[PDB]
Amino acid sequence: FEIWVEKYRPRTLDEVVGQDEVIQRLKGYVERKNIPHLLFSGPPGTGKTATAIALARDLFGENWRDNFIEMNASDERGIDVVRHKIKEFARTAPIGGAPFKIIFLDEADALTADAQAALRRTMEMYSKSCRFILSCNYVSRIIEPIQSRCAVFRFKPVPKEAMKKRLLEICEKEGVKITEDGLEALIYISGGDFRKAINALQGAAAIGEVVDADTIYQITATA
Ligand SMILES: Nc1ncnc2c1ncn2[C@@H]1O[C@H](COP(=O)(O)OP(=O)(O)NP(=O)(O)O)[C@@H](O)[C@H]1O
Ligand SMILES: [Mg+2]
Repeated sequence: FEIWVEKYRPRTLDEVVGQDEVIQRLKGYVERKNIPHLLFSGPPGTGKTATAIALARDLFGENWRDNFIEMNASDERGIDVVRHKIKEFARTAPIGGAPFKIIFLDEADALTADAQAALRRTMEMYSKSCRFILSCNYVSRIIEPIQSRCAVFRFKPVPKEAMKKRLLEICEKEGVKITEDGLEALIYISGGDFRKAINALQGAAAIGEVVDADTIYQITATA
């Protein structure tokens, strides 16, 4: 049991695909060994979480998990639960001499404007010791006080070519034999989503044979 979604997750910023503008800017922050609070904006599955993790790794080295946490801001128990979690993580010093800790907050734009103000307090309460990376689908859905407190990064849909080239790399690494039409079927099914595509590729490969379009629809009927 191995999940290729994780085995083939970007380990460094250069390994994120289809977001070159954002990556160049982000790499300059690692060069300077510091980030401001960050707002990542774009369609689901474009790699916002992946680039946050790749940034943490570049910033902190192999012990990055010690100083990085992920949580969903739209927790069904309300903003005060999320805010409590943030307090707990924040109140110990960074581990291993890292300059700060990173909190990735997913789906921050599903917060009401009230919750967002609440969350903006907590964010300010910890600005020296922690850095926040907020994820959202639309900038316009994040309150102005948060927008101006952050460097903004707009993620774009990843092009078919970029997905194709990456899936091929993964096939090469795992010794998967896939036909041309199999690869086209896999891209079709992806819907632009790398997680869906890689999951399907792993299931198709587990069969043990040449992967074609029929194997793709078979995997996908059993989703
Ligand atoms: N832009 C990208 N470049 C390379 N791999 C990606 C990209 N986006 C997603 N992936 C892969 O898809 C899987 C999950 O991506 P990840 O960004 O962690 O979550 P996500 O929910 O798909 N993205 P997002 O909705 O933007 O937070 C991992 O295998 C990544 O390797
Ligand atoms: Mg997502």
